[PDB]
Amino acid sequence: ETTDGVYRVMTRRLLGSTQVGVGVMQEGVFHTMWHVTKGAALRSGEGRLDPYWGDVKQDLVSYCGPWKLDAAWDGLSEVQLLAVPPGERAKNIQTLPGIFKTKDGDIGAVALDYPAGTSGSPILDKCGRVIGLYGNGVVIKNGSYVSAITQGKRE
Amino acid sequence: DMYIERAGDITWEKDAEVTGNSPRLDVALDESGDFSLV
Ligand SMILES: N=C(N)N[C@H]1CCCCNC(=O)[C@H](CCCCN)NC(=O)[C@H](CCCCN)NC(=O)Cc2ccc(cc2)CNC(=O)CCCNC1=O
Repeated sequence: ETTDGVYRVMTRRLLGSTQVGVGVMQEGVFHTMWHVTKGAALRSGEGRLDPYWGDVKQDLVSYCGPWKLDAAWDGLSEVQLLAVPPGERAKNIQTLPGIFKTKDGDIGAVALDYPAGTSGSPILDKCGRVIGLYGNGVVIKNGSYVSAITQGKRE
Repeated sequence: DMYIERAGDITWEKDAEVTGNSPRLDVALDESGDFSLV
């Protein structure tokens, strides 16, 4: 299956079948976060997806081709996390991003807490475009999680 | 061996629940891809 959409990343190296993360299929390329697969090969039914591009610092990796997702937080609008938690159905959560302010510029960030196996879930803008992936962030004073809206560079 | 299985379309949900705040944090990104608060 290479149909566009959101996919679970599953392993059987552990007890039962474990969801280690999430990814986005678009234009025949599978996109997820580096820490989900660590650049490892993936299986899709009878076929095999091998890595094409990856960067630990960005924490992203692409399969079967180059990074295809190039939309970005418009700055102003609220967004939606299409969360795919392990063993639970895909669910849209609407939120207004906060901001990670770095020495290299500002990145949107979403203050939503989901299990680790939700890493790779797409964040979308109102027009349905994926503006980044969830699951790389910080834990702040209160102890809850804030994830960067992590996006790659197209072409 | 990891495998993938489809979980849905990529679509905006008009009837989505809305939660989460919008914090502004000053963070550093290290060479290992990890964010840290400053
Ligand atoms: N609520 C959370 N904190 N996490 C969520 C899942 C976060 C989203 C998934 N994405 C990651 O797991 C990435 C994977 C590394 C990316 C590679 N670069 N990790 C991170 O973004 C940050 C980065 C650290 C920055 C500080 N230098 N690491 C942590 O938060 C570790 C952690 C500290 C404390 C806890 C659980 C995990 C306490 N448990 C809970 O509260 C509930 C238990 C279940 N829910 C969770 O586990």
